Amino acid sequence: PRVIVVGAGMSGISAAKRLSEAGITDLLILEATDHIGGRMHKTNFAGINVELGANWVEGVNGGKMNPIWPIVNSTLKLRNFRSDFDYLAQNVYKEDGGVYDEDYVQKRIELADSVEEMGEKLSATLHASGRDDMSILAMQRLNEHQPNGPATPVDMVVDYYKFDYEFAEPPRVTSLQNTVPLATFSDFGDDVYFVADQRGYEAVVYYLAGQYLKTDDKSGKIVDPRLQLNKVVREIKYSPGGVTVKTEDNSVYSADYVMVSASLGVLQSDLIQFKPKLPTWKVRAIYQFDMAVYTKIFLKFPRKFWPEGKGREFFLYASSRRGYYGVWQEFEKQYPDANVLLVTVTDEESRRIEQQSDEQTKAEIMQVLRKMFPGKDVPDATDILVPRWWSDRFYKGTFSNWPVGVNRYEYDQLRAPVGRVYFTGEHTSEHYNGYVHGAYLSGIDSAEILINCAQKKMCKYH
Amino acid sequence: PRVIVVGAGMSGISAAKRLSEAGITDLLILEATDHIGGRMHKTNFAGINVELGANWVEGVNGGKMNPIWPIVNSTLKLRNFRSDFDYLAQNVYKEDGGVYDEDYVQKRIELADSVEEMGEKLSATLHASGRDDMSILAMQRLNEHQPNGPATPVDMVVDYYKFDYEFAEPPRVTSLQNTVPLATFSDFGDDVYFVADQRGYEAVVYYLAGQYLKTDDKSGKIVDPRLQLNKVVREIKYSPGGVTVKTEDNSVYSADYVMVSASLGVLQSDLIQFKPKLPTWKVRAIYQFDMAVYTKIFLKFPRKFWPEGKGREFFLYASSRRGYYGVWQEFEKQYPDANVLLVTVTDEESRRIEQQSDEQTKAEIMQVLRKMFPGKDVPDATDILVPRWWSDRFYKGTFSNWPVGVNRYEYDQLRAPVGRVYFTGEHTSEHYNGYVHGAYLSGIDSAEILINCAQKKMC
Ligand SMILES: [C][N][C][C][C][N][C][C][C][N][C][C][C]([O])N1=C2C(=O)[N]C(=O)N=C2N([C][C]([O])[C]([O])[C]([O])[C]OP([O])(=O)OP([O])(=O)O[C][C]2O[C](N3[C]=NC4=C3N=[C]N=C4[N])[C]([O])[C]2[O])C2=[C]C([C])=C([C])[C]=C21
Ligand SMILES: [C][N][C][C][C][N][C][C][C][N][C][C][C]([O])N1=C2C(=O)[N]C(=O)N=C2N([C][C]([O])[C]([O])[C]([O])[C]OP([O])(=O)OP([O])(=O)O[C][C]2O[C](N3[C]=NC4=C3N=[C]N=C4[N])[C]([O])[C]2[O])C2=[C]C([C])=C([C])[C]=C21
Ligand SMILES: *[C@@H]1O[C@H](CO)[C@@H](O[C@@H]2O[C@H](CO)[C@@H](O)[C@H](O)[C@H]2NC(C)=O)[C@H](O)[C@H]1NC(C)=O
Ligand SMILES: *[C@@H]1O[C@H](CO)[C@@H](O)[C@H](O)[C@H]1NC(C)=O
Repeated sequence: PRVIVVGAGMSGISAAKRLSEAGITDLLILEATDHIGGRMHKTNFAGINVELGANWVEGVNGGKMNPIWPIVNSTLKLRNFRSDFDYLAQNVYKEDGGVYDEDYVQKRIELADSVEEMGEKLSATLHASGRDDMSILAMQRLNEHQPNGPATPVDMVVDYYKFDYEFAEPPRVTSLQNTVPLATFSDFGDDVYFVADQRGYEAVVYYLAGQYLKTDDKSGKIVDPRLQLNKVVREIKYSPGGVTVKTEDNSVYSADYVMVSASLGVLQSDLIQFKPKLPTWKVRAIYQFDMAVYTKIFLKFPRKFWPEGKGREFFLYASSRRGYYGVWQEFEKQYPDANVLLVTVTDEESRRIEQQSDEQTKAEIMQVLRKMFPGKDVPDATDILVPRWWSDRFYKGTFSNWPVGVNRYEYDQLRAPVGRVYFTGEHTSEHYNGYVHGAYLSGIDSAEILINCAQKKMCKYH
Repeated sequence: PRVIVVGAGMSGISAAKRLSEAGITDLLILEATDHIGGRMHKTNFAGINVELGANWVEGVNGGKMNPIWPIVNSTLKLRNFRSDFDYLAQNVYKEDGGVYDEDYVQKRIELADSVEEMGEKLSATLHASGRDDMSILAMQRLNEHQPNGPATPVDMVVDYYKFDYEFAEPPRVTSLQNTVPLATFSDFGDDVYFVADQRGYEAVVYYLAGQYLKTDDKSGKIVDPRLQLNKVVREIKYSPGGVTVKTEDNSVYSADYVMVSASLGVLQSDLIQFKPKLPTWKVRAIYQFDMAVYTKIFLKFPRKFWPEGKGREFFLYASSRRGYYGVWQEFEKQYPDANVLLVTVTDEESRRIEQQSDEQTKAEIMQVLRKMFPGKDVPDATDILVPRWWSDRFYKGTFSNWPVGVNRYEYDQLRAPVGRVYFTGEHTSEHYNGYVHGAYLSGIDSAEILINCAQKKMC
């Protein structure tokens, strides 16, 4: 059976790997860009390679082994460091200078955590259909008895750090039932390890690919003709007997099946035209789910002016404006020679910032930095890097987020195949949507569904 | 039966009135503040009275008569004016100076309206249980095929003026099924009339109260002992046999029933302790619904520097920061020669702003207006009024908003009685939550439910 796999990110490479494993080796993997890895992708910044996309193996040291972890920590030995959030309370900056009192912040953090813990008990009881779901925010109100959620500068940046920094949209839009507690952590463990290796976290994808695609003996570059880069799929026609796929350079390919691994943002954008058009139930499922954006703004400075030391890796800025340049990280461990800082924004701020110059963004950030460090002589960043994933037509965002309003059945419709067209990718991961491991496992699952129909002539889905 | 009514806003007054008409006259209305009217409340600013709360009669000229209308326009003849939004396309300002090309903006507005129209069609086809509901934003993504809703400054301010300015929260949190289309406009008509009368929109409430409460023959002041101001209920105990209500000043009253008209934000706050605690289902329905905040920032200037004339009443500021001081209104008709502007903000901006000084807010607003009218010498406002409804313990917000996730059944639970504890108010309105006519009809509906149960034992 010939299978065309659209996209060579983690899930498309993972899906193809599993099909190969089932002996389905007549494969054609069409990747839009000139490389594989998708959302796991590094870039040079300031003399070092930093990750524009995924940066952590999240969910480590728990009861089950996160399948990505061994690859990273053992097989490839990708350099990495466990992130420690224990010292956050000593690192929350006032809008107008200096940090707040540690004990005061610690109390606010413990309050926020206990609300979430009560949230997990409610969640366990909600009807499985997802019909009684509510936003994380509704749960926060319920639990603290207030007509609003965190609303002071400190509580809002703690809230932003707890939720938005993980999910990339606010609690008020996020599904309680599907995120608190979160399976990644319940299953795999609470820790997260930040990868900081010149080869890039994407080395994981190259590794998996090389397990079934031919590579050059001296360079180890993949040379298998089954992988074709710079091929942007723009049309998929499918019928009872087969499928035909066309790329922008006009190539046309045929197969028994197609496995689509493009992001939910790409599916929301209409880059790929389906013929016939996908069914309405499928179209609605696609638009109802959220594709979030998480912008990692790196900055390079001619000298250090922030704290380094125990518990200094992560720090927050308590702006009176929610989500305004709030979550900071310094790299004394990851990039010691560097002088780099990383401030993370998402959602509304991400869209605003992608739409303006990097210089304008640098200037807003320098204003924030000077306020945080009024006692220092804060030099201007000599370099800044603003990833623009939402604007990139091959991604249209960074990762899915389960919103209040998408029920269990609607989420199944988002993954469901349509004739010979199958879907895979992080947004199709039943319990790990939004993660590299979620992409990895979604690839195997989608492939298996396809294997069933193709090899076991079991084609009915659900 | 003796009934205690908590609060003398529109719904309390209205419910007490319906009870009275049913013969239930042994009433005790306990109001926290020193006056009746609640969310319909005026104040003097720059020598004129402007409305801190509700300002329009929304839904006029349609298939059915909005009950508030005749009272406003025929009974009391409060001075008012139809708002016309037709010229908006000529009044949308760029973040850094001047207005956008009118034809361009007019097309963005039509696109927005067309998307909403399609949402209305979609909405009509959603299962009644609410299982297919989605946010207005999800409908926008679906209808235009994008991974996001309005996202350029101009599209965002139009989006804000179309939804947040009505609902006080963004489309991404709002239930499509329960807001588009909106009953208030579908039933009562598309027009809205801005009330600008010195007696205040609140006159409507005073007139209602006066139909059954006693007032001084000279004064005209309500002097009925059944109305007690400055009574802040802090505790309501109930049993199968009656209820007891305690006030912050230590009074204690007893009755057969209690009708709670305090806002949803009040109920979400714990200012009133129920003993025993309300059931879990009630409490959940309460915290699930949203209590939105809409802040009307009035400003006074030594002279005008903004446009006046046909279509100039309403204008937008398209900041690249969504919802930042974006919706403006000038009062050439309402308050001639006063030199007052009104900029409206809600939700996140309302809470941030209520937490900072008026002076800080004034300064932010002056930077904006200077950006909007670079060609002018813009004087600093001489006076500013920043209402703080969210911060006010007796309101905790301005009006409810229906969030995605809540279905009709959970909404209905919000209105349900608990034993002898009845509830009324805008958040209990079957089809008009969030409005004055909604508080009005809610009072009558809640009262009739109590009447049937108490008097016919048909609960
Ligand atoms: C408990 N405690 C905790 C603390 C907290 N922390 C915080 C931090 C976290 N945050 C969140 C997250 C982030 O960071 N990131 C990440 C990480 O880190 N980790 C993980 O896991 N993850 C993440 N993410 C996500 C990821 O990356 C994803 O999911 C994946 O990767 C996905 O994959 P898939 O599904 O496969 O997809 P992609 O990659 O996209 O692929 C696809 C492909 O396809 C292609 N195309 C398109 N279209 C087309 C094509 N071809 C052809 N034709 C056509 N048409 C493309 O190109 C590709 O390749 C993340 C992400 C991101 C981005 C970021 C920024 C971040 C993150
Ligand atoms: C188509 N075209 C259209 C265009 C659009 N434009 C935009 C405009 C609109 N916006 C939105 C709305 C607003 O404006 N507003 C209004 C108006 O105008 N109108 C209407 O209708 N409405 C409105 N609003 C709402 C109203 O006001 C409400 O709903 C009502 O009033 C409510 O009533 P009720 O329910 O009865 O409530 P209140 O008043 O609150 O009352 C209660 C009472 O109680 C008391 N308390 C409390 N706590 C307590 C007590 N007592 C005793 N004890 C205790 N503990 C209080 O004090 C009271 O009196 C509105 C509103 C507002 C606020 C604003 C600002 C605005 C608005
Ligand atoms: C990540 O990988 C390292 C690499 O081995 C692990 O550290 C080794 O663990 C084995 C297990 O006992 C020891 O015999 C080695 O002495 C350890 N090596 C070093 C350099 O300490 C490590 O535990 C892994 N971390 C996680 C979280 O799995
Ligand atoms: C409002 O009242 C005036 C007073 O008679 C009347 O002329 C006018 O047509 C009324 N407008 C509406 C919308 O009823």
